[PDB]
Amino acid sequence: LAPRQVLDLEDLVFTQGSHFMANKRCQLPDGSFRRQRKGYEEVHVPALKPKPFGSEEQLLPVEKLPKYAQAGFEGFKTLNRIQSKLYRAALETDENLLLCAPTGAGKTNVALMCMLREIGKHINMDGTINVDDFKIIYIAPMRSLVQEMVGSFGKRLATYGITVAELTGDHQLCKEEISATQIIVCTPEKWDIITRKGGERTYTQLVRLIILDEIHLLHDDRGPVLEALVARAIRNIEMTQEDVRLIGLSATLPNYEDVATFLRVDPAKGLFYFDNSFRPVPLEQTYVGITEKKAIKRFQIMNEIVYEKIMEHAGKNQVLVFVHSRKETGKTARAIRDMCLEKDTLGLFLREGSASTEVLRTEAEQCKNLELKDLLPYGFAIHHAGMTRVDRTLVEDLFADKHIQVLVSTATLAWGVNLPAHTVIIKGTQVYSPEKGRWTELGALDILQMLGRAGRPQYDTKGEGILITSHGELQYYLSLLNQQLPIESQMVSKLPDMLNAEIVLGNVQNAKDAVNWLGYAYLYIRMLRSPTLYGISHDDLKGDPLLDQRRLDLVHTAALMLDKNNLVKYDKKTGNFQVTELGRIASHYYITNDTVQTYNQLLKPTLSEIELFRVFSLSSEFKNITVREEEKLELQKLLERVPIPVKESIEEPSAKINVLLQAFISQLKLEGFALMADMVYVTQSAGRLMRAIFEIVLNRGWAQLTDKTLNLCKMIDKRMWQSMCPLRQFRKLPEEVVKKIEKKNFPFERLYDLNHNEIGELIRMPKMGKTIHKYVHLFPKLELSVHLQPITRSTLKVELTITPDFQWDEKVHGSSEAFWILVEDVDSEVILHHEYFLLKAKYAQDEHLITFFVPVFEPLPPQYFIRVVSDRWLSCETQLPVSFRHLILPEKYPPPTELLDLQPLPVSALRNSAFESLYQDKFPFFNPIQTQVFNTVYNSDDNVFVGAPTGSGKTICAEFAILRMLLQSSEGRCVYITPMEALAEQVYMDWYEKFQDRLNKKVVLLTGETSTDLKLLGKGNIIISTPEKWDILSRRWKQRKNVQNINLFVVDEVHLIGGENGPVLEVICSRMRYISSQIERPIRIVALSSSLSNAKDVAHWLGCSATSTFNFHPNVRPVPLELHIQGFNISHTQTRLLSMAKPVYHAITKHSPKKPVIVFVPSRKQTRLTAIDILTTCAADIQRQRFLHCTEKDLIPYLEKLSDSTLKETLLNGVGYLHEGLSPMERRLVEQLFSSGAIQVVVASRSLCWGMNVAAHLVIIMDTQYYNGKIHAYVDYPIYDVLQMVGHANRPLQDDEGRCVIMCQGSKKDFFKKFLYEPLPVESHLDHCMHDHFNAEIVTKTIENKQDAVDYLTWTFLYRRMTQNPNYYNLQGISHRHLSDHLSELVEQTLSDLEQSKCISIEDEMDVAPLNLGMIAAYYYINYTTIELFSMSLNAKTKVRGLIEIISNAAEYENIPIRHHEDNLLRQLAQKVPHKLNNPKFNDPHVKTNLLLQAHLSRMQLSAELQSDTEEILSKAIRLIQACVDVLSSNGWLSPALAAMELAQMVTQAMWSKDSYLKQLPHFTSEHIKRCTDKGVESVFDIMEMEDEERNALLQLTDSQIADVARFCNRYPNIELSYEVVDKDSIRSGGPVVVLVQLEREEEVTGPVIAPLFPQKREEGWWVVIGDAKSNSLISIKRLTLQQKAKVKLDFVAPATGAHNYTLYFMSDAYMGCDQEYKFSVDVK
Amino acid sequence: GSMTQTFSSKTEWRVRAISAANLHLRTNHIYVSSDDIKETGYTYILPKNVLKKFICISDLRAQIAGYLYGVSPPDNPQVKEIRCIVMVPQWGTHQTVHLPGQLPQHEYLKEMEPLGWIHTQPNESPQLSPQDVTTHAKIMADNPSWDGEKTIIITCSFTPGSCTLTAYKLTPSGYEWGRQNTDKGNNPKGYLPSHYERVQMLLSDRFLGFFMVPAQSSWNYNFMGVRHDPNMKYELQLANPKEFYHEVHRPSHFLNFALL
Ligand SMILES: CON(C)S(=O)(=O)c1ccc(Cl)cc1
Repeated sequence: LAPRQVLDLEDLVFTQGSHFMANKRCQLPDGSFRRQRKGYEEVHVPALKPKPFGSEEQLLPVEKLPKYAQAGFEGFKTLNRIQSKLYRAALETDENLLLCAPTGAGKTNVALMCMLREIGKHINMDGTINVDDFKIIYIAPMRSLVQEMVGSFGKRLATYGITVAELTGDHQLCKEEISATQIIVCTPEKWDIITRKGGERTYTQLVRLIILDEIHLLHDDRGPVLEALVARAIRNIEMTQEDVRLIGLSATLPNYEDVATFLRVDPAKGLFYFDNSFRPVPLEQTYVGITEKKAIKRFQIMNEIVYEKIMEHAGKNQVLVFVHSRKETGKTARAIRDMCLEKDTLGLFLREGSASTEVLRTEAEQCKNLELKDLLPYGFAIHHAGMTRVDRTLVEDLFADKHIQVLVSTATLAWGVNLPAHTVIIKGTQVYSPEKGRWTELGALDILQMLGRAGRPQYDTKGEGILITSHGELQYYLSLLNQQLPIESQMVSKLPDMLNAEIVLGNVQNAKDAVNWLGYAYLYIRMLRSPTLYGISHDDLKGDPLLDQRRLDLVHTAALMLDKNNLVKYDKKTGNFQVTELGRIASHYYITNDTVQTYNQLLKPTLSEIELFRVFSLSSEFKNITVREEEKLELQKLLERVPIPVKESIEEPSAKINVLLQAFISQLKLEGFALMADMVYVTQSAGRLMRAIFEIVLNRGWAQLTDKTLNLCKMIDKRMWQSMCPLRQFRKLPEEVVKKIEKKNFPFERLYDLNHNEIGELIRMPKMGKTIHKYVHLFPKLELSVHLQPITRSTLKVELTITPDFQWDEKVHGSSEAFWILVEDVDSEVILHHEYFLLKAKYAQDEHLITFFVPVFEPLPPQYFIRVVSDRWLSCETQLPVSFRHLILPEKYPPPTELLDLQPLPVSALRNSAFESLYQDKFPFFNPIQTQVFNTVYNSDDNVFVGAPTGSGKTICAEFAILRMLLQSSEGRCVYITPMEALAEQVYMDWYEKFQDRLNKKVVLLTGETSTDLKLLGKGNIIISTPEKWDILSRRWKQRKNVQNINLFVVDEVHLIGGENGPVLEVICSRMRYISSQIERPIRIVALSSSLSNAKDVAHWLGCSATSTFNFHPNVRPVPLELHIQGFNISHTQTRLLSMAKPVYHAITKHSPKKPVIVFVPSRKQTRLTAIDILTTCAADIQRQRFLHCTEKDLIPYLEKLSDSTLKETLLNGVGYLHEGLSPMERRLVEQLFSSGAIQVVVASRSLCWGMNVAAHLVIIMDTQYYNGKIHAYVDYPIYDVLQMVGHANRPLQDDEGRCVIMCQGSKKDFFKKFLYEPLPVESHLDHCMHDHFNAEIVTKTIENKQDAVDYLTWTFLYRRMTQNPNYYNLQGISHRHLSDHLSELVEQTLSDLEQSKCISIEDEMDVAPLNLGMIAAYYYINYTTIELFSMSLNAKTKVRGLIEIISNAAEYENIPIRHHEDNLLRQLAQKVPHKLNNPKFNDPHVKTNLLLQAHLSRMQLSAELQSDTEEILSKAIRLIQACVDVLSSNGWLSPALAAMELAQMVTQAMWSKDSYLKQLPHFTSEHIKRCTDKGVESVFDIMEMEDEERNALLQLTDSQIADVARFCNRYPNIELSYEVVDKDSIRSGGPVVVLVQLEREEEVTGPVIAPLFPQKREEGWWVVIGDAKSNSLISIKRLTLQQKAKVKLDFVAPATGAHNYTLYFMSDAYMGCDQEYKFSVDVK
Repeated sequence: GSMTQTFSSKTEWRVRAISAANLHLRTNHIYVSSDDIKETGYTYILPKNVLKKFICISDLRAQIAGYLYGVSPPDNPQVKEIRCIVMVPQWGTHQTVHLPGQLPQHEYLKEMEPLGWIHTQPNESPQLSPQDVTTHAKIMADNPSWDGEKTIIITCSFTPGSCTLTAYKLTPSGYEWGRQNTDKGNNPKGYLPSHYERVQMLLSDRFLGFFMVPAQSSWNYNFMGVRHDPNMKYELQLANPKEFYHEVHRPSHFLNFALL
C-alpha cells in the first residue's frame, strides 16, 4: 500500500512503563476513608467480604479427578475454589486459558493441572512416560521465582519421573539441558533469546504447552518480550500446523479480555476472572502518601511513620518490612531497633521469660552474621541476596516458627521464598534504575507480590499491608491493588528490535508478513480497542477498521530504522526484507539495533584495547547513563590509575562506563550507591555485548582484534587481567599463594617442568608443593602437531593433530571444554581459517584429528601460525608455527590435450548396420570428444584414458570399446565398474536396451550375491558392477576362470579413487593390471574420468600410452558451461539459507526463466521448504504459476496417484521436489512431469545427485554443506558431488549452453573457483585402508613374504603418486631409499596388525601365511576387525541368544546412525522383542541393529527411516552369520553352529525358531495359523497334500492369493536324501572314514528363493553336518548348492573303539523346516 | 592569603599509549631517503611487511631495535635481501637502545647472515648518531660475525604523518673510534661524519620477511627495566612481536590498579 507515512516511534512510547496509569478516575470499595495527618495523608481500604460459594459451586475432591492426575495431588484432600472452577477446563480440554486471580489465590496449581493434562498424553502401556515426546515451557518473570518453581514442580511431578529444570547461562556447550528436561522454567528474556536462534534440531519442535505466569508483565517495559514470544508462537503454529496450548496467569486488572484475545482464548470457554474477594486472606490496606517535598525531613517523616505503624503490631503481629537495597535492609532494621531502644519498647516484641527469647539468643550466638547477630535476640532480622544460604534458611525457619517480630527484606524474598507475615510494610516505592539512569517507582509486579505476602494463609484472619509512598502516587497504587490499573502494551519502542528478530528467523520476509505478525501483538488488540490511547483518531480507525494502513506505517518506520543501521536491506517498492550478518548478530545476542550500528561504524582491524573499551562504552544500552557531580571525584581517582588509558574527559558518560568496566575487572569496591549499581548494570551487559563484538571481528578475519576481544570476554567472565597468575581461575586455591607466585615474576609456563619439591622451593612455601602441582596439570593444555599435504601449488591441505596434555577433573572442567582453532597468516593479521573445537570429557585422553584447506602462494611465505585458544580460560593457548622452509610442492600440472577441430563423425562410421541401429535414431553425429577418441577406441586395442567434464558423453566412448570387443570375439566378456549403485542401475537400463534388446548379447547387473554374480559373470557379455561386488569376485581370480577370461575392463568416474570409497576401486583396477600381466594374454583397460590435472599419473598407472590418454580440461565440454559462484557472508547456516531463498528465484528469472531448472538443497526438509518458497516468491511477483507448462487438468490423473498433499499443491503451481523419503513411484511421476516439460522447476536433495534421470538448462546449488547427525556437525559437500550436480546443467539436444549458479558460504568461494574452472588433482588414500586387501592377498597366496607385499604395492596408483607429491603421503624425499623405507614401514605395520588379530602367521619375521580367521574374513568379504571380535565372543555354548548379540557388533554396523527422535521408540521396542538384551546403553549402533534385527525376525514393520536402515542391515547379515557358522564349525561346536545355521533361515524368512513354518506362506496371517494348527496342518507339505477344495475352505483366501501360496509351495525344497558309509565293514581306529551323501531334488531349481521380506534375491544353500549330540562335537561339514542331483563326500577320523552313534544333519540357509536328520552307526575296530 | 587546590596525576605513558595506537597510519606513508650520490657496498632490500609491523610495535619517545638477518639473491651477491627481524629483550630512551650482549642464536637463522640492526628515532637527522656509531662498533668488537662492509644501521625516523628510513654502514675509522668511545652524550670527543657512509636501501613487496621473538618473555622491558641486564640470556621462537603497550609488557599497571 503505497501512500505510507513515517512515524516517530518515540513520541508514541508510554514513558512511565509499568507506572503508566491509563485510567482517569479511581473508585474505592465501600468503607474506604482518608485521614489527614501532618505532611502526609493516609488512605484506608477495609478487607473485602468473600461471597461464600456463589451459584451452585462445590469443592472437587482429588478423588473425582482423573486417576493419572491424582498422583500429582498427593497429600491433598480437595482443590480450592479456584482450582475447582478450573479443573474441567484445565484437565478435560486443550482450550487456551486466561486465569485472572488475586496473587496467591491458587493460579499455579491450575498451571500444574494443565501440565498434568499434557503429561497424560504420553503414558504408554507400561505406566512410565514417553519423556522424549513433549516439552512444557513455564515462563516466570523473575529468576528467584524460576528457581523456586523448579523446586516445587520437581517435587510435585517426581512421581512421574519427569525432569523440571531452569536454563543457566552458557548454552553453546549446554544444550543437553533442553534434551534432558521435560519442563523448562525460564524468564521471558531467556526463552526469547533461545528461540531467536532457532537452528534445525532444536528441541523446540516438541513444545506442546506454554505457561505465561504473571502475564500482567505486559504492562511493564519487559512486556514486549511476552508479546514477541506469543506472536512468534502463533506464527509457528500457522507455519508448521502443529498446535500448542497457551495458558496465561494474570493479576486482576482491566483489559484482561484484550489479553484473552491476544492468547487466542475463547471468552466463553477459557476466560476466568476472580476478583480480589477471592484472595486467600482478606487484606486491610493502608496507603501513606507523604506531601513533604524537602528530602532531609521527608526521610525522618518516613522513619517516624514506620516506627508508629510497627508499634501498632509489636507483640501482637510479626511485621515484614520491604526496602529497596541490600544495604537499607540492615540500615532500616537498625533505625527502628534503635528508635525502639530510645523509648524502652523492645519488651513488647519478646514477652519476658519466653521460650522465644531463649531460642533466639541461642541461635544468634551459635549462627552469626554481622547485623544478624546485632539484631536477632531482639526479635529483628534481615534478609537479602548477599547472604549465606544457611543464614537465609535460619531467618526463614525462625520466622516460620513465629519467632521473629520485625523482618526487613528486599523483593527477592517476596519472589523466591514462600514466607508470609501478618503485617507487611512497603517502606517507600522508589528504586534506582541504572537502565533509566535515575530513581523511578517500583514496578507493579514487585508491589503486587510484596503485598501479596500479607497475612499468613492458615494463622491469620486478615492481613495488613501498609504502603508508604509520595502523595502524588496514591491514585496509582490504589488503582494497582484494586483491580483498576489497566494493562497496556509497551512494545512500540521495541518494535525495530522485535521485527529484526522475526526477519532473522525468516518468519517475516517482507512487510505483508510483518503486518500479519504485528496483528498478533498485544499492541494491535489495544490499538483496535482504544485507538486514542495509541495515537489513532476514532475517525482514523473508522477509515481503516483493521488498522491495515497503520500497521503498514509502523512496519515501514521500523524497517527504515533497521535499514539505516544496516541490520536489514529494505526494498521499499516491493516491501522485501533481506537479512544481514549484522542483523543476525543483533538478534542472537540480544543487542539493540543502534548499538550494532555503532559497532559496525567504529570496529576496525587496527583497533587497540583503548579504542575497544571506548567502542564498548558507547553502546546504546548505556544511553541513559550520566556522570553525576557527587561521582566525579572518585571517578577521577580511578581515571588516573586505569590500566587502559581513557581519551574521553571525565565529563563524558562514556568515560565513566569505561572506568566502571575496568574497575570491575580489577575487583575494586567503590563508594556510592549510584556507582555500584551502574557498574553492576554495565558489566552484566558487557559479557554478551563483547561476545557480539567478538563474533563480528572473528567472522571478518581480523586476527589481532579477535584476540583482544576474546580476551576481554574472558577477563570480564573471570574478573582478572591476563597479567595475573592464571591459577586464580581455580577458585579452590588460596589467594595468598597465587599472589606469592605472580609476585615472584617468572613465566607460568616453567611451572610445568618442575615437581612438587622445586615449585615448593621457588615460591618459598613447600608446604603444598603437591597442591600447586595438581592445579598446574589441571590447567587446560593442548599439544599440536601438523601434517602438511600439498594439493596443488596454491592450495594446501592441513591435518592438525590435537593431543590433550592435562589431567581432566569434572569438578573444574565440567563435561566438555571448548576451544577456537585459528589459522593466521605470516603477519598474524588475517585469520585464513577458523573453527570451533569441543573436547568432551569422554575423549579427554584421545588424539583429535582436524583437517582443513588454506590458500598458499609463490614465493612461499615464511610460515603460517595455528593457535588453539580456550573459549573461557584466560592465559590458555598453544601456538604452533607452521614453517614452509621444507615444503615440497607438486609440479604445475601439464597442459590439456588439444581439442582437434575434426569433421564431426557420422554414426555411419561404425561401418555396421546392427551397430548403427543403436545411435542413428538419437543423433546424426558424435560430439568433438567422441570424434577425437573414436579411432583409438574402435580401431585399436591400446589401453585408453578419456578425461573430460561430466556431460561429454564418455559412456559412448566405452560403448565404442565394447563394440570392438564384439567384433573381435563373438563371445567376449566385458566388465564395467562404476563407483555408485545408482549409476550402475541407469547404465544397466540403457545398455540392456542397447546390447541385449538390439544386438542380442547378455547384459547383467551384479547383485552382491556371490553365486548369482558368478553365474552372471559366466553367462553375461556385459557385466555392470560397483567396486566391492567386483572386489569379492576378483579376489578369487586364481581359481575362477571367468574372472581372467575378461577381454575388456572399463572403469567409469575413476577420479573417485580420490574420494571416500576410492581405495577399493584403486585395488580392483590394480588387480586387473596384475592379472593381465600374469595370464600373459592382455586385458584391455578403458578409463573414463572427469578432467584431471594429474591425468598422466592415472594413465601411466593403468598402462595407457601417452598418445592414448586424452586429458581434456573443463573448457571443452560440448555444451558450454556458464558457471557463476555467489558467496554469502552469513556464518550461521539457517540464516544463510534464508538469505539464499530469494536469490534462488532471481537466478531462475535471470538465467532460465523459460527453461528447466534443478535446485539442489542440503536436506530432505529443505526440498519442500524451498519449493514452497519459490512458489511464494513467484506469487508475490507478477508472474504467478509461471512454472506450469501444461494445463491444470491434464495433470490430475498424474496427481491423484500421489499421497503427499504438499507435493500435489506445489506440482500444481509448476514446482516438484525429490527426496529420499518419497515412494519410488512418486519420484518417478515427478521426473516424468519434469522431463516432459510440464513443470519447470524441481528441488532435489543433495543425496539424490547420482541417481537422477533428469537434466536441466540451469542448476542451482543452494549451499554446499549438510548436517551430519552422527558427528553433530556440518560437513562440506565432497568436490565429487559438486562436479556431479554441475554436470546436470547439460542438455545437448536442446540447449546452446548450460548454466549453473553455486551459492556458498563466502569462505568457500575461492576454493570452488580453483577446483571447478581448473582440472582436479586426485590422490590415493589406499595407505589408510590396507589391512583387508593385504589379508585377501595373503589368503590368495599372491603375497607370501614381506618382499611380495612391497612388490605388489608397486602396481598401485598410490605408488605412482608417492613420487609426484611426496609430502602428501608423509615422505620427505623421492629417492628410491625413501620410498623403499616408506613401503617397508607401511608393510610392517599392516602385517603386524593382521598377525596380532590372528588373521595371519609371521615366521622368521619374513614369511606370512593365511590363518583360518583371515581365510573367513577374505571369503565373505568381512572387515578383519569384525572377524577378530567374532573369534573373541563365540564359545561351545552360544545359541540364538548370543549370536544376535555378537553379529550386531560389527564394524559394518557401527555406521548405523543414532538420531535422538528414536531414543524412546527403541526403548519400548527393546521391550517387545523376545530376547532380553544385557545392560542397555541407547547411544550405540550395535545395540540399535540388535533390536532392528529382533524387529525384522518378528515381522514388526516400522517407519520409513527404520525400514531404510533395516534394508541395508540385511545386505550384510548373511555374510556375518555365515562367518559365525564357519568359526563355530572350525572349532568343533555342534549346538552353536546349528543355531547359527537356523539363524540364517530366520533372517531370510523373518520368523523365529518358535514361530510356525506356515508363517513362510504368502498372504498368511495369525488367524490362518490358528485354524491350521487347530486340526490337520502343521507344515508346508501338510498344505501341499491337502485337497484343492479343502485348501480354499480352510484358507479363506482370494484365488490370486492361492496362486501366490502355490508358487511358494512349488519352490519350497523337497529333496530325497540318501546316505551310506563307504566300506562300513572295514573301519579301524584312527583310520579314515568317508561317508557319502546324495541329494536329489524332485523338480529341480525353478529359480531363486522366495523371501519377500528379504531385499536381495538369494539362491538356496545347504550344509551337511556330521556330529555327535552328547559330546557337543562337530566332526565334519560341507557346504553345497543343489541343482536337482548332487553327491557329497565327508571324510573324518575314527577314535578308539566304543559306543559311537552319529547324526547326519541337512540344513538350509534360506527356508525354515526343511532340515533333515538321519542317525547312523559304524563299528570301529 | 591564598585559595586551595589539589593535584591529580597526569602520567606521561598514557598520552604515549594513546599516541602509539595511531602508529598504523604511518605505515601507509613510508619513505626511503635515496639521496646517496653513489651506493657504497651492497644494496639492502627490506620487505614491507616486517617493516610495517616493526613500526606498529614501536613508541614515539622510546627507541626500539631489531636485528637484521638475510641472504643474497642467488645470482646477485651484491643484493642483500633482509629476510628476518629478531626482537630481543631491550629497553630504550629517545637517543639510544640497550640490548643484551648476546647476539641472537637459533637454528632457523643458521643459514642466514647477520646484516646489522634497525631502530626507530623520534626525529630525522642529517647525520648518524654517535650513540649508533658506538653501539655498532662495540657489537662488531664483541662479535666477529659482523663484518663492517656488510652490516648496517637502518634508522626509522618519525617524520610528521609518516616514516623516513635511511641506511648507513660504518667505516674503518668509525669502527675504531666507536669501539673505544665511553662518552655517551650528544657530542663525544673524536666523533666525525667520516665514521659512516650511506648505503642503498629499497622497500620491496615481492617477498615476505618474518620475525623471531624471545622464548620465555617478550621483548619490551621499558616498564620492567630493573629485570633487564646487559648480561641477560634468552632463546628465541618463530612468532610475531607484541605491540609496545601490550598488557604483558606492563604487568605492574594492571596489578597495582587492582590494589586500589
Ligand atoms: C516463541 O517460540 N516458542 C515459544 S516455541 O516453544 O519454540 C514453539 C514451538 C512450536 C510451536 Cl507450533 C509454537 C511455539
